[PDB]
Formats: sequence, structure tokens, C-alpha cells
Amino acid sequence: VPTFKLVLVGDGGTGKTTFVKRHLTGEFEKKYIATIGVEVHPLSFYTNFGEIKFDVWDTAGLEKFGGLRDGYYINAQCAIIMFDVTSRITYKNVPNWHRDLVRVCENIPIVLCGNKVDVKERKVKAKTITFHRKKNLQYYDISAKSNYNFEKPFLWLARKLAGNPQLEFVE
Amino acid sequence: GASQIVSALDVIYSPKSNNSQRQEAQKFLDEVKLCSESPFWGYEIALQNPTNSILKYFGLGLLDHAVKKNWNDYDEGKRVALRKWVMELNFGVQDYDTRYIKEKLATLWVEVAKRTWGEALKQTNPTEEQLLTSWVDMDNNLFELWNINQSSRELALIIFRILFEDVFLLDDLIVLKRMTVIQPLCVMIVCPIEVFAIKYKFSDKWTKFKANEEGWFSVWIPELNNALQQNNSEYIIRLLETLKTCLNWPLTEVIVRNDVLSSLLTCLSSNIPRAQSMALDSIHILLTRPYSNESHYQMTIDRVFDNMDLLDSVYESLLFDPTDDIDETKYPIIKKFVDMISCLYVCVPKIKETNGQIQKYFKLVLKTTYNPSLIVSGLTLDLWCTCLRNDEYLPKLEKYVIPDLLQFAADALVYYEQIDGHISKKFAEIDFQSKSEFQTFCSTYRKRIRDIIRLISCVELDLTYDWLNNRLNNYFSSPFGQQVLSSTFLDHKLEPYLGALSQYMIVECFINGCIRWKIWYPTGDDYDEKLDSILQKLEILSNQLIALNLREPLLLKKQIQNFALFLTMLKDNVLFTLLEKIITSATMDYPEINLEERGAESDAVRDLRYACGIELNRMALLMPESLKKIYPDLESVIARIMPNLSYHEKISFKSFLLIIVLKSSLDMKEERFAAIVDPELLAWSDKTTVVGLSDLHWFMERLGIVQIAEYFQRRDIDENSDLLSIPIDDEGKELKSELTKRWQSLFPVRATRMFIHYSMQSIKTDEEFKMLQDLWRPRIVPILPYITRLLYQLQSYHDPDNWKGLPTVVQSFVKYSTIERFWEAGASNKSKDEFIDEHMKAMQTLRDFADSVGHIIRYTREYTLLVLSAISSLGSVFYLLDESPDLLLNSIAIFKPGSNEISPGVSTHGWKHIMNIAIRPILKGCPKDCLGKFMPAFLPKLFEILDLLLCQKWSSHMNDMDMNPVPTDDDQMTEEILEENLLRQLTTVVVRIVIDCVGQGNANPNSAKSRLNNHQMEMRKIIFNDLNTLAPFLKLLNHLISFKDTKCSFNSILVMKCCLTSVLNQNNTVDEYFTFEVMKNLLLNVLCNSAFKDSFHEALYAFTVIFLTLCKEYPSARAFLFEISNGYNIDELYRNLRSVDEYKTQRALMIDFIDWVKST
Amino acid sequence: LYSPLIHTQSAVPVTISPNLVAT
Ligand SMILES: Nc1nc2c(ncn2[C@@H]2O[C@H](COP(=O)(O)OP(=O)(O)OP(=O)(O)O)[C@@H](O)[C@H]2O)c(=O)[nH]1
Ligand SMILES: [Mg+2]
Repeated sequence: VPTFKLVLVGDGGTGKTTFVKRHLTGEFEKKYIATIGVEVHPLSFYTNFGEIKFDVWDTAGLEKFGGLRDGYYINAQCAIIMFDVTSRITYKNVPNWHRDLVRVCENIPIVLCGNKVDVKERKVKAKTITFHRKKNLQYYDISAKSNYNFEKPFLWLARKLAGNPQLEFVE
Repeated sequence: GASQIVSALDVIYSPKSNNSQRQEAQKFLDEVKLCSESPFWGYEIALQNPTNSILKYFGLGLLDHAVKKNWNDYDEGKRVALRKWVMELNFGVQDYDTRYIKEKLATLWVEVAKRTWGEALKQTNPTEEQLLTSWVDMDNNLFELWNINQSSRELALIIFRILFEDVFLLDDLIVLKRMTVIQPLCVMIVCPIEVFAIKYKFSDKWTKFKANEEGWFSVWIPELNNALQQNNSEYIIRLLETLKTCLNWPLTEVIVRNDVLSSLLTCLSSNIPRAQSMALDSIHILLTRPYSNESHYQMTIDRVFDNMDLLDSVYESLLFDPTDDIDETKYPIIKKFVDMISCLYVCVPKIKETNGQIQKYFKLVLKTTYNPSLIVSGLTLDLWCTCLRNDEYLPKLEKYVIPDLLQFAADALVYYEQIDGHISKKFAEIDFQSKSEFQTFCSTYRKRIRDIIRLISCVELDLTYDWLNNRLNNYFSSPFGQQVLSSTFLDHKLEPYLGALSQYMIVECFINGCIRWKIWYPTGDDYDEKLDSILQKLEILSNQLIALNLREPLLLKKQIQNFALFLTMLKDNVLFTLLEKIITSATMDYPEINLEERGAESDAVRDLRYACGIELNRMALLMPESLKKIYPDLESVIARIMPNLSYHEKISFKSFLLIIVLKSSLDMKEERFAAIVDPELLAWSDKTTVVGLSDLHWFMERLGIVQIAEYFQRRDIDENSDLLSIPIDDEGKELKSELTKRWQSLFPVRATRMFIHYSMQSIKTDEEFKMLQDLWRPRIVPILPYITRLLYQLQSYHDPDNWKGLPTVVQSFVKYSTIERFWEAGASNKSKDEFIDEHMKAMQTLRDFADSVGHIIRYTREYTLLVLSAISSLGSVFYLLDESPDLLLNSIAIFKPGSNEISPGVSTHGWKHIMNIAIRPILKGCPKDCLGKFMPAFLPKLFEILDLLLCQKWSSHMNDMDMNPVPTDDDQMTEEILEENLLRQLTTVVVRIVIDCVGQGNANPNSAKSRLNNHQMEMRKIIFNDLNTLAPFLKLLNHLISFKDTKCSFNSILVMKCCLTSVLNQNNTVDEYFTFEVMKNLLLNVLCNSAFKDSFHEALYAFTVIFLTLCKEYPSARAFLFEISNGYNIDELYRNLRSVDEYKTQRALMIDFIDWVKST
Repeated sequence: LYSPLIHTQSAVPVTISPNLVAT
């Protein structure tokens, strides 16, 4: 069974831990607790072409709380940069995350995920978001609270890592 | 010990370790990092064992932390030792080092350079000690690293890339402090000394820093050329990565001297994908960079344009067949190439065309526009639009590409998302995240294509007209054209209909192009003859198009749409013909089907008739005087048509006649107006309707709920039985048709709205405005009570307490009708498709019956709100009568007898609609001579109603969230998200109402230069100088800032700043209530809450202003502020503020008080 | 949701760019 390491990078309070917990247990988390260091959560998706497992390294987005910040990216085979559409500082900090993420692992597939799209008011409008085009990334609007596209980035990443472009999640 | 660090790294990196063990290892590593020997330990770790890549990276990270955080604490000797350690580690790079190890070493070198390089250059003739401190030998050492080995070569390239990126591309803080020394040093190291001295004038102390006299470009560019000949892909990629960041800033003489553009073009002619992408980025950077020397820019644009054949070959090589699968390796390269090509049209007016460079460039752009991908194709549409709009390119563009571009744009005007197996969807499923995004991008693409067609038809009207005539003849002689002409109903999502629709859109674009030509062409002596010829051509085209005898309703609708554009240009010449054609096309029998069953093909005929009516109204508005000559014939024809016309189209036709009556200066306006309006408005004053509108059971019976109960009993339906599973019956269809007909005839809201709005559109001067206002007065003031009563009943329908009088068998029916099914993208995992699927499934179900009843109720409420808004536009007649404010407001807001609940059962969306449609237009619709009689009787209750409604809605939302923490299912999450969004929008509407009633006071605390309008200024006199209106107004303002919404609270505080000038008018009653409430609300719920970050800063300035004013004139405020603070020294705090003139220092004093209150 | 109404100030449905003044 394939086993790909995935590093979840993003600013603080963006929803990375909430997104991982929603993928694991299936229930939304209300409170905000800063992710101390890194947490490794195994994740499995059942697809038509077999079984695929993910090692999602949920990293700290706060500087003072981060551990081996860049060191958490060694031997990574995957990545997701999560930014908040309700706060423009996260999107402005997105280029820094990509910059220090491609320094360690170069040719991995990276996905930019805009979180908290469920709310009407969003300080990062769709037009403002163009970093995916500049760096050939994939941008999937997701919402942990709403489960809008919470499975799409994993499906795209699995398609690119495994090789199959017709691979689909059957369960 | 190093063994502990190795064990901790193994624990934190192994996947089998649990999270707690990982956290313990990370804590140990963190406490290791804080040790005073961390830099030396990291250097030793990196040097001793290069085999362990992870441990070496950890040591380099320790060095990075030492050089990034503890740099200021280190003395000169420690800094020099750290620099020496970094240099030694960089010089020790071997082949076994991974890429990230090299990147980290380069990062260390760049950090040390940014924090050391150029320090001694700010002092005259610095000694050797200062030069050594300032790292004078950087260039010499960096060149030494360039020759150690090929791994050191890659390391030096990475060092240069990171250094230049941080210095120029990125807004790094450290370099920003010392930009004026770092940047010229980079220019020194990359440029030759002779070239540098031309632009810069510094002395030999700068030349000491530069080691290689010839510069660094004279090293990179020959190396890049050698790598290109040897076809070394990795070396080429690394060099282009380094070279890409060092071309915007350096002196252009270096770029020209080394022939960088030639090397970039050579890289582009290679088959390496990454090299091609970086060459594209480099070429775009060279094109868009600033040029001090215009000659160098001329050479650049000349060499780029002289290699159009090479660019065409590169594009052809990049192309691929997407039928099987798109190539992700070069599709982004294709997009980048088309983006770069689209930016070259700016330079076109500067290329001296000698070998047809401009023709080849435009041919290449057109070829790229033919790309199957819409994203790739849509990049050049802006280029084509800009080129067609401007005149610098028009003579150079018409000669080569105008016919081909027109043909492409005509061929590309198709519905991509509705074509099965279209080649564009293959790229759509990769460039777009959802089908809705693809559909809206297709809509934008077709809009830009239509813009292209319109501009071409304007510029080249003769050629475009000839081509369009030939194309239309060929299409309508084709078998698809025969199918379109010889059919009555076509599948509206199939090729025969879509092709003809595209043809009609092309015709519309051509007519719009002629309209544009009417202004674009210069007003010379030849203007009149050309305009006459164009009018003759358009009349011939219109006659040709009409003679087709098109029968498809949804396509004849588009023909009627184009009729208005034809009439705009041709004026009277075809006015009667188009009018007669529109009239006769709205009464076609269509014997094949019957229109009363609400079929799929009946909706097309209904839409066609509605479009015919609306176009009749538009034509009457445009040319009323010309219709006066033929009015009696029109009146007779319409009166003959009236029995064979539906009520909706009856109202449309009557409005058309009314427009002709009013605008065309016809005699006896009053008699015709009465004969047209009174029969339609008579239903409002019906005695049975008047007496029964005050009884809710009568309202239910008229709505038909009793008949629904009888039908349910006949079908043996029960409350316990689910309505979502019971199949529907055709008897129910007949019943709902009868009920909706009787309902629309019973309450002529549409007739009143249309008549009032279109009579308002007939106003051109004030005198006939006054006479029309007097004319509408007898028809409105006896009808307004009944409209308000209808709105009352529509509000009372949503109250659950009013349903218990109904029969038990329809208790659930009204509840199902009340709820709405609005959907949002992002508020649920479902998309639009399955939501519309749920709605479609219910059609054959009895639940759709309740849904239709609720839709009827909501439609009637929307139209009565629109009628009330239109009556506001009637002017002084709606505001001078004394009963209007109470009559409207009591109707909209139903206070329950005992409990204070604003119209129980009315959703937040309904309140949003009520506010937006009625309250805002009426509040802004008050004439400046009528505020003094309507405002003081409206606002005092209106603000109370708004405050109560907002408080109740917000309290209900938070209570439901708190007492129901975990949702039962995801549907509960969707409902909560929708409710929160609607409540936020309602609060936004309320704060907009407040803003337009008073007017805010700017974001800057000291700026109040926003000039309030006359309407805004007038209200402030009424509100602030009246206790009856003022006191409720602060309640709304106090609540608005308290509510958890950043946008309104920030805006409300800005409004309060504009109010603080006048609300504190020394009034005793105003001042006291301001004391206990506003300080309690602002300090405890806004200042002490972190959810109002931006609002906290603005409220703090407002709070400080109130604090100084109240404490100065009211000692009780100081005692009150002492109590809520539970300590502190208000008198000392007040004295410190007054002695400080700067607001920044005053803000610091308040932050201490607010923080201290937070602790207490 | 409601039905649109024509205004005499914008009854003409042409989408000509307003900024155009001459050639
Ligand atoms: N509305 C909404 N809120 C969300 C969504 N995802 C996350 N949140 C909110 O944001 C919070 C983020 O909490 P965590 O995911 O634990 O934060 P974190 O990633 O650990 O934060 P750092 O460690 O500082 O990077 C959640 O608890 C929610 O309150 C979403 O999709 N929608
Ligand atoms: Mg986190």
C-alpha cells in the first residue's frame, strides 16, 4: 500500500488542525487551540484503484509555537498551503510558505486551499487569489465547517502522486 | 550531548512515534536551541557527520536561529566567528549533500551577508579592521566558491539567487534598513567597473569590495551559452534559476553587452520544459523592466520582434493533442507563452516593420487565440479588444487579421458547457475547480467575443455587413437552418437551436457595432452619406431577417430583443413595421400545445410573450411622439386583442398604452389615464376585499387553504403522513392554477407598480410632474390602507400562533409553505446541480404544492413592498398625509400582544427584503420640503423596531448555538451557516440605513472632511434636536457596535464620530443615558473583547473623546467609571490625557487602562 | 425574483462603452 508524507502548512488560526480532525473523526471543532509543534495523523482514502494512505504532518503556523519549521518538510512527497479567505494576512503570507516549502522539497505537488469560504464576508475575493497561476499550483476552495471541498485536494494530490489521472474516491 | 539530539530527531521524524513522544522530543530540541552554545553546537553538528542529512540540517537550523534572532546580542568577535563558521561550511559542500542542505547553507551565507556586507562603506576611508568587519572579501570568496567544484558551483548559484531575491524582489526588513549600500554593491558585483562608473560615482573604497573586474554576467552568460551547446539540462535550469532574479534591477548596458536576450531565445529553442518556462519569465522580465536608456529598450523589442518565426516554432512545439489527456508538463508553458505574447502588442507602434514583423506577430497572436483551451484562448481577447479600441494599431491590424479574427470570433461564439464531448472541457476539468466556475468563465469568454464582434463591425462595417449577410444566407440555406425555419419547438439544449441563437447574437453584435460607429466615425462632410448608407443596409437586413417567418418562441424572443436595437438606429423608418411585428408575435396561437398546463415548451411561449410586452413598453418609452399619430389604430387593435390576452400581458399592454398617453403630449390626458387605470385599480377598493382583508380566515380562504384542506381530505392525507412522499395529482394542478389566477386578479399589485413606475418615467419637467402627482393622488390615498393591510396579512401568515384556528389537516401545510429553500455555494457540500435536482424531484410531489403556496405568498409580499416603494417615488402625496408612517410601520412590524416579538415567524431573509425594498427607498425618498412632517412620526418608532428586531434575532441565534452545541447532522450546519449569513446581511442593511440617515465620519480619527449630502445633513437636524427620536437612535447605535460584526461596528463607530459633535449638546437626558450604557457597552463588550480588533481601535478613539467630555462636565461619570473599573485612578487618568497633545501617546495610556480592566 | 422595468434614462439596450468620444 502506498504511503505518502503530506506537510500541511499555513498561518495560525487558518483551520489546518480543524480540517485534519474533520477528515479523521468527521465532526467540526469549535474552539481554537494553537497546534504546538507538529502532529502526525495517518489518513486513508478508499479509491477505485486500490488503497492509499497519507501521513498528514499538521505543522504550527505561529512562529513562537513552531518547532523544526523547515525541518518538518524533509522527505515530504506532498504539501497543502492553507490560507483563510476571511483574513488577507494569510494570503499575503502564502508566498513565504511556498518559498520556504520549495526550498526543502522541490518537485513535490502543492495545493493552495482557501478555508472558511462558508461565510458571506470574505476579505480575500476570488479575483485577488492568483498565486496558484503564478506557480502552477492547484487552488481548491474548501471549508472544514461546511465540508464543501474537503476531499478534493486529497483526491488531486493522490491523482498526481500515484500517477493515475482517472483515479476517483469510491468511498 | 549529540546522542540525545540524534535520538530526539529520530523520535520526531519516525512515523511510529506517538504525538506526545514527538512533543517531548520537540520540547527537548527547543530547550537545546536556547543554549548559549547553540551556534557552535550547530556548526560542530554540521561539520562532524555530513552523512546524516537530517542532523546536518538541524545544525544548520541552529546556526540560522543564532544568526537571525541573537545577531544583535553578539559582539564583533562573535559575529566574525559565526561568519567564518558559515563560510567554512559553505566551502565544504560535496556531491553527497542534498539540495535542501545546499539551500540552507546558501540561506546562512545570505543572512550573514545581509547583516554584515557594506557596513564600512558608510564611513570615509575605513581602516582594514572595519573592512574585515564589513566582509570586504565576499566577492573574492564567492568567486573562490565558484571554482571549488560543480557542487560548489550549484551552491554559489543558489547563494546568488537567494541574495538577489531578498535584496530586490522581496521586501525584507533587514535589507530595507541598509538598502542604499546593499543595492549598489550588488550592481557593482554584477556589472563591469567601467560600466558601473558611468552611472555611479563612488570612490575606490567601493572598488575594494569588487574582486572580479569583468563582473559576474561575463561569467554566467558564457557559462549559460556553453551549457546550451553541451545540452546540459540541469546546469541550464540552475543558471536560469539564478539568472531569472538578476535582470530587472541591473544596468541595461550589461544586459545589452552580454546579449542576454539571445541566450534566452536559445534557451527557448530547446526542448527542456523548465528551461523554456524560465526563459519565458526572463523574457517577460526584460520586456517589462524599466529602461533608463530608451535605445536599449528599442534593441530589446527589435530582437524580440525579429524572432517571430522562432516564437511560432516554439508555440508549435509546445502544442499537443488533448483528445486523450492533456500534457501537464507543457500546458502551463503554453499558458505562460500566450500570456507573454499578449503583452507584446504595446511595443507594436515602435517596431520599424521591415521584414513583416508586425504581420507575423499578429498571425502568431491569432494562432494562439485558436487554442482549444478557453483559458489559453481568452488571454489574447483583451489584446484584441485593446487593439480594436485604439487607432495606433488599426491601420496595422486591418491589413492582415481583421477578416480572420472576425471569422474566428463568429465561430467561437458557441455554448461550450452545453456541447457534449467538447474539447474545451478537457482543459476545463484541470483549470477550473467546479462546473459553475467553468460556466461563468464561458459567459465571460462569450461576452468578450461579442465585444470583439461589435468592435470589428464598428471598425469595418462594410466588410462585416457583407460577411454577415453571406453567413446568414449560408446558414439559413443549410439543413440546420431548414430545421430551425420549419419547426415550432426546438430542444433548447441541442445544436439546431444553439446555432441559430449564436447567429442572432452575432446580428445583435453587428447592430451594436453600427450604433458604436454612429459616434466613432468623425463628424466630417462624408458622415451623412455614410450614415444614410448604413441605415439603408440595416433596414435591408431587418427586412431580410423578418421575412424568415421564425416560429421558435425562445428564438423569436431574441429577434424581438434585436428589434429594439434596429429601432434605435432606424427610428421612424421601421418603427411601425417593428411595432406591428411585435404585436402580432405576442398573439400567435401555437395550436400544437395548450398554455395552461405550465409545460416545458409552454414556458418558452410565456417568456416570448413577456419579452414582447416589455419590448413594447421600451419602444413606447423611446418613441412616444411618433406613436401619437397612430394611437387610435393601436388603441383599437389592443382593445380587440384584450379578450385573447393573459392578465400579465394585459397589464403590460395597458402600461404601453399609458406610456403613449402620457409622454406623447396627447390631448385629454386625465380622461385616458382614468379609463386605463381605474378598471385595474378597482380591485383594491372591492367591498368584500376591503371588509375581509382585516380577517385572517378570509385571507386564508382567498389563498385557498380551505380548498387545500378539502383536497387533502378527499385524498385521505394526514399530518403524520409525510408530504414529501405523496404523489401529486392533476386536480391539484388545476386547483393551484385557479388559485393563482384568482389571487393575481384579487390583489393587482403588479398593475399598480407598473402604472406608477411607468407614469413616473413619463416625467420630463416639474410642472407635469406636479400635475401627474395630483392625478395619482385620488387613486392612491384611498388605496394605501388596503396595501398596508395586505402587507399586514402577509406578515401575520408566518405567525405560528395564527395557524391553530386552521383545520388540523393543514397545520403542517402552512408550516411547509412558510419555510424557504435558499441555497449557497460554500454553505454545504452540495452543489447547484443536486439542489436543483431536489427541487425538480418535489415537482411530482405534494410538497411542491406547499412550496408553490409559499412562493405565492413571498411573491405577493415582494410586489406589495415594491408597490409601497413606488408610491414613495410619487413624491409629496405619500408623505404629507398624516396617517402614512404609522399605517406602514404597524403593518410591517407585528408586536405580539403580550411578548415583544417583532412579527413572529418571519425569517431573516424576509426582513432583509422588507428593509431593502421598502425602508431604504422611502427613507431616501423624502423630499427636502417634507421631512419635518414625516420623519418625526416615522423615525421614533422605526429605530425602536430596528433595535428590537436586531436584538431578538441575534439573541435567538446565540441562544440556539449555545444550547445546541453539536448539530444532529450536516444539514443543521448548513442551516446555521445560512442563518448567520442572513443575519449578517440584515445587520449590514440596518447599518447602511443608519449611515444614509446620518452619515459616517471617516476612518482617520482626526479627519472629518466627508461632506454630508443635503439629505444627510437635513436629517441630523431632525434626529439630534428631538428627544423622541434621539433616544431610540442611541439604542440602535449602542446595539450595533455591541453586535459581533466587524463591518457594521467599525462603520457604526465612524457614524458615532460624526454624531459625537452634536449628540453631546449638554442635554441632561441624553448625557445620563450616554453614561451608564455606552461606557458599559464599549468597554466591556467592545474594548475588552478581542473579536472587535479593528473596531477596538476606532471605538477607543470615540471612548477617549467621550471620556474627556463627560468627566469634565459630570463628576458622576468619574464615579461611575471608577465602579465598573473596580479601582484605578480616573482623575489621574483624565489629568494625564489632557496634558498630552499627541493622540498616539494618549492611546498608550488607554491601552494600559483597558488591559488593567481586562485583568480585573 | 421580481420583474424588471424599463427606465427612460436607460431604455436603449446597447452596451456601447461610455468613455468613447470620437475616433
Ligand atoms: N467558519 C469556519 N470556521 C473554520 C473553518 N475551519 C476552521 N475554522 C475555525 O478556525 C479554528 C481553527 O482552529 P485550529 O484548526 O485548531 O487552528 P490551528 O490550525 O491549530 O492554528 P495554528 O496552530 O495557530 O496554526 C477552528 O476551531 C474554527 O473556529 C471553516 O471551514 N469554517
Ligand atoms: Mg495549527
